Amino acid sequence: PLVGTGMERAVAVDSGVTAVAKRGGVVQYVDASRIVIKVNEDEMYPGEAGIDIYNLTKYTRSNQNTCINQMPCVSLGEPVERGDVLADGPSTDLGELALGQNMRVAFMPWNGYNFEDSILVSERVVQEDRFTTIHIQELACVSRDTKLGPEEITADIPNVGEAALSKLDESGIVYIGAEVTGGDILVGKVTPKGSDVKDSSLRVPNGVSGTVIDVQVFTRDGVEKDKRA
Amino acid sequence: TEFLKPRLVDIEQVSSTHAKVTLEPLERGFGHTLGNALRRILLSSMPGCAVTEVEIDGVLHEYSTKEGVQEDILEILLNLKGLAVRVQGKDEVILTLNKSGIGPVTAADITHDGDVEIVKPQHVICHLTDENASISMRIKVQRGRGYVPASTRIHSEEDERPIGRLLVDACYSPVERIAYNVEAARVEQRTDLDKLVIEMETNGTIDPEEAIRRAATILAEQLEAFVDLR
Amino acid sequence: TEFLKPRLVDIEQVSSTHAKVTLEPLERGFGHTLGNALRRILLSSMPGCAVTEVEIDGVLHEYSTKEGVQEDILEILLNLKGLAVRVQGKDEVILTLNKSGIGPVTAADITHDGDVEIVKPQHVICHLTDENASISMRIKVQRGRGYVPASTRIHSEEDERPIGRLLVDACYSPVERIAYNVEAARVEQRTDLDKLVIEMETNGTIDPEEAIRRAATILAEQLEAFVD
Amino acid sequence: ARVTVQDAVEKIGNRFDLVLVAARRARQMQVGGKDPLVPEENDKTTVIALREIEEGLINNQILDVRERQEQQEQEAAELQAVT
Amino acid sequence: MIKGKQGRFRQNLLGKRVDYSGRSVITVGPYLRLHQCGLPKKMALELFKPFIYGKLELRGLATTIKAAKKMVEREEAVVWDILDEVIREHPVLLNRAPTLHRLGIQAFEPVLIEGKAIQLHPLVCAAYNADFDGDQMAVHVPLTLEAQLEARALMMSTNNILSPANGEPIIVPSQDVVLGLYYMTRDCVNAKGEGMVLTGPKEAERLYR
Amino acid sequence: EIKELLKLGDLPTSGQIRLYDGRTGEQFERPVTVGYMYMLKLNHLVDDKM
RNA sequence: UUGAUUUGGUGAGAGG
Ligand SMILES: [Mg+2]
Repeated sequence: PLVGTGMERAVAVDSGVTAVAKRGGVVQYVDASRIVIKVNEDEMYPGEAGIDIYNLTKYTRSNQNTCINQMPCVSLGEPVERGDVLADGPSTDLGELALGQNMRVAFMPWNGYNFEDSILVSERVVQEDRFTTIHIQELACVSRDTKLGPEEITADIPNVGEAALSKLDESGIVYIGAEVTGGDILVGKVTPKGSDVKDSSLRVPNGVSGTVIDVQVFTRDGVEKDKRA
Repeated sequence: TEFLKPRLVDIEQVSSTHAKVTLEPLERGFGHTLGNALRRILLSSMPGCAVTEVEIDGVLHEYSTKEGVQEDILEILLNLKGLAVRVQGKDEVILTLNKSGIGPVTAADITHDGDVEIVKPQHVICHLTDENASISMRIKVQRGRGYVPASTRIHSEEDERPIGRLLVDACYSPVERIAYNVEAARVEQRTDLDKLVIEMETNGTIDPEEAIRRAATILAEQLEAFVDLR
Repeated sequence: TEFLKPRLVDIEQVSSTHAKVTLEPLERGFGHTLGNALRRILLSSMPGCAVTEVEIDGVLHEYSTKEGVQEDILEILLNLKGLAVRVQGKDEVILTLNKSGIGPVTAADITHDGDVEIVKPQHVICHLTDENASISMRIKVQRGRGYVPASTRIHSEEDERPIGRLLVDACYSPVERIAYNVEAARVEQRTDLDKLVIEMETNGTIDPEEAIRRAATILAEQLEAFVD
Repeated sequence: ARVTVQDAVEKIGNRFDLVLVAARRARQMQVGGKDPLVPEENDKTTVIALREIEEGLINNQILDVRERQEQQEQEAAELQAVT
Repeated sequence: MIKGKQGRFRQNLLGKRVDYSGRSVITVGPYLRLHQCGLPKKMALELFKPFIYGKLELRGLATTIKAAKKMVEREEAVVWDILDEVIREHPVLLNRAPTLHRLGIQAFEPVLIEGKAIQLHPLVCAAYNADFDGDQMAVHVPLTLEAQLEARALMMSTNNILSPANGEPIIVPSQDVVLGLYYMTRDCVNAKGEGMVLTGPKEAERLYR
Repeated sequence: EIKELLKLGDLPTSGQIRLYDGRTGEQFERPVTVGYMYMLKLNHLVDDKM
């Protein structure tokens, strides 16, 4: 924020969304996975030689389906002090607090398109992706044993033709990352005796798109399809 | 009918990107008409090449991260969306960027072909930190106009492409800023004439007299519907 | 990189001096380009001829009054400005009208030469109360383009004209009103296009499509230099 | 085309009977068998009904006269087909 | 199960949940005429599924009903002409969520919108008490033929130009337009063209332009 | 201090710049206010409400 | 004859 109050620093540090350095010093910066900070000797314990390895929480789900993501804001071989920030969280910029973005605004009526409280926006705002936010949705699929045997995780999806077996493996469950939309299939999860077979296979909700960023499976001790487990 | 015709008299290049151009002589009152018309056309409808599909090895989706780099993959796709390329012969080319070693990855490290010209040799893309890290991306540069985004280009694409090719939005227009001024012309016998000083700001890839010629042809072929038919 | 050429879909001819050129479809943000370019050319650049100066007996400036008439000389100046005349060969013709008798004076009452003619003879000039009143005016017609008003005309002139000469606004361009909208048309996939609706009302001496075609070829011949 | 129904309200002066008369007529055109008394500009049966009302050729009396005429035509058809 | 705010009277018999209905955020769209409102293409293809099915079965493009549901599930190139031919003279009931008086349900004609927001003509906003700070409105479709005629002849937005509480007009121009008029019809003691004389309002606008 | 900071940059002191119109190319009368406001995108998105 | 479960109810927070 170009016009802030200076309390952005204290809010962005004190809320634990940024990776504030515990012990000061330099840096090794492997960072693809973790910031590695070599500690100066005065803040460093006699035993436990010790260099601090900070875990960056990459793209994951918040409680409001927004994206909490940390990005390193220090380079390689650069001094940092105790209490300094290292990784900028969501809505932070070099340790400050950046909720929205600063844009060139004219105050005028423009042909009625900003009548009561409406707001008229150029195309330069939407070309630059300078509000293009990232939402993350968790979707569960379970194959509980309601009645008439247990349900099953197989691609051999019925009635529906080669419009089931597609964003999945050669024989079950959404593969990894494509541009899935609405009406797709993510986890083939249907039982026989439920012709009389049916389609409970958890699909993608109507109207949403996206990229499968992660697939977790601590399933009923047996999930392995072929021999992947 | 005592009208005249204008010509491009002096074309000064203030830099490689920001460059003005005069127009002389214009008739009385025509200055703001031609200036506003050439502004609207030169901001909407110019052809320029841009990055469309980026193909990194060993990277599935764009929200992952990679071994040995600074910018994350969304940062790399944004810094590639800002790229400024100038092809000559073809309308769809594939470049290659391969680099290992500690240090930043400029745009000058792309192994160019003969008919592609990368006009920004200080455009940064990555910051390789590990000396055992490598990066091998294969960019695809189409050519069009306007703004065509990833959502609409999610089903529009006919040529069945394989999965693993990250789709970058297409900012095709190489004109970013244009202003015109109607001065007083220095005509030795007329005082009621004016000049048009168009001050372009390009992406470096477009030639300003060529841009003005193309915008003039667009305006003339649009007005031929008024001229010929009624 | 190919552009959408339109078809001129409609000339709803309301009257002989009225038109509405419905026109579709254009690229997004091109209706305003074509409409504004044609509007500025049709307002302030289209060539034509009308009355500029008039010398009337019995008056010495623009705020005097001759007898025998209901209206005053501001009204005769305004009704003179409303007259639409066309000159074919020359470009500076002086005309003179003389009228006596009980009745209004119309445009057909004027004395005309072989090169000039009146496009609306029943257009009124004035009315006459006295049968002994003999009105006389020396109507000069120049030829320019667009619009020049009497205020900047008297600011621009410096030569001392004889007393009795009257300045009027020179409605050289033959159009009276042009105002367009831009609506939204649809080609079967892209809804982002836009359709032009040009309205035009002129005086006599021309047909609105002829004025549109004249402005379009003026701009095309203006831009004819640096094209491919 | 249609923006306001004001003349149709003038010629059937109740503003609540306009809906009923035009609904009876638009059901005579929709299912309906019948063809309109007015040129159609690709308007629907609603606007063609109200557009017939505005020019003063459909009201409740004309529809009851036409249905009595169709009842008499069916009566004469039954009598002249059987006997 | 009988008494209270959530019994059968106040929750299921006086007020019911309703098919052929939709809901979205409103926005302005000032190009509209005041008998028509903007309505998105996605909501229009969902609310008018049976009319599109009937139109598709009339032409002969498909056969069984299933085929038509696959066609609009895929959204081919021919159903948008079908949709513009089911919209044309078919009013819809727009409704802002706290309806207090009868001017809070008004019937419009749809104009299709590339977008996901109901474009609502601005003057009509002063009837709905609708600003544009995040408001939402519901659309309802008059199915039968008597209901289309009631939407056109009683509930159309051109028919509600006076508030029923009094004699005052409810399509009064609200805020931007009175500023445009108050700046337009005013005067200053010196400007360009002070005290010149003009032969009509047409050349008044020509001198302004 | 806002005026003095607007004098350090080369901007007009009133905070208001004359602006032309992109449609007509001609000046808006009575100069308008342009500046930078920090605008936020709230999580009431329209394709969660439609 | 070609397929399926929240409403139910509580609590908390939010929009107009
Ligand atoms: Mg509000």
